[PDB]
Amino acid sequence: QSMSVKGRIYSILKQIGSGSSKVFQVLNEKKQIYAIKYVNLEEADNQTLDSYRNEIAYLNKLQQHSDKIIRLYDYEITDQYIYMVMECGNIDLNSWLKKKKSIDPWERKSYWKNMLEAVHTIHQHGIVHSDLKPANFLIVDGMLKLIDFGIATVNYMPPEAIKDISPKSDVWSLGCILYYMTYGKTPFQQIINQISKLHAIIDPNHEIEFPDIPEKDLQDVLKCCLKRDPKQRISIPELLAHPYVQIQ
Ligand SMILES: CN(C)C(=O)c1ccc(Nc2cc3c(cn2)cc(-c2cnn(C)c2)n3C(=O)OC(C)(C)C)c(Cl)c1
Repeated sequence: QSMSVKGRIYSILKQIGSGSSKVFQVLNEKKQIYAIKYVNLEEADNQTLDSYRNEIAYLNKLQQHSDKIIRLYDYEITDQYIYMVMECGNIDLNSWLKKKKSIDPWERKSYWKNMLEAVHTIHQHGIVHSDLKPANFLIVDGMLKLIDFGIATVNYMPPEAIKDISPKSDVWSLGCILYYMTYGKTPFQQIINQISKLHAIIDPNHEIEFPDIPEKDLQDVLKCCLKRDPKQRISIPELLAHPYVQIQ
């Protein structure tokens, strides 16, 4: 029905998502829209508690560094609950890609720069996500914004994570997300048996297909991102200077 976060009252309009936490589309006293995430802490161990405090801390610090990280306006933390007041975005990248059959080569490129800016910011603060998927990015006024940092599907899993993990592990993952926006399928979507899928990702003999596309610069980015040897894989600062990201 309604909720209070640091003196301010908010009215629920819809529930966006939901284990111990629930996300809502809310309204303040000035009828301004936000997204409040309520976390129930009643049955949470110290390890869980610290992980939650660590993502809020990072979310707080990184606000000041990039507009490609979701706005955290305010928050209320007690022993029983967490209330996080954030900006409301239109739709997450995953749901957006499920609905949208095709993708505009310009909208894709714009969303790509956004993902690199967001993931580059977290790298600059010693964070490696490791579990990057489209469900982690949000569309906020024609801009992709990173929703979480991995502190609190297997098609996006880097080969090095399975062989046993660095900022290059997030490169593989982003590379898979762009491969999806380019080819409508992730590189190992064709394999259903999850065990066999994990083998294909780490097997260098399993030569990933890259069909001929009109955007030669885009095909190159995907080849550079999806190199099984992390030492051979392209970095984010290099990706940021690629002709695909920088040229019209
Ligand atoms: C399929 N879905 C549920 C949608 O079409 C959809 C997706 C996203 C939407 N907006 C939205 C979702 C949001 C936020 C802000 N706006 C903030 C968050 C959030 C939670 N934790 N952290 C660190 C950020 N958030 C969120 O978690 O969204 C999902 C439930 C979709 C994953 C809205 Cl209003 C609808």
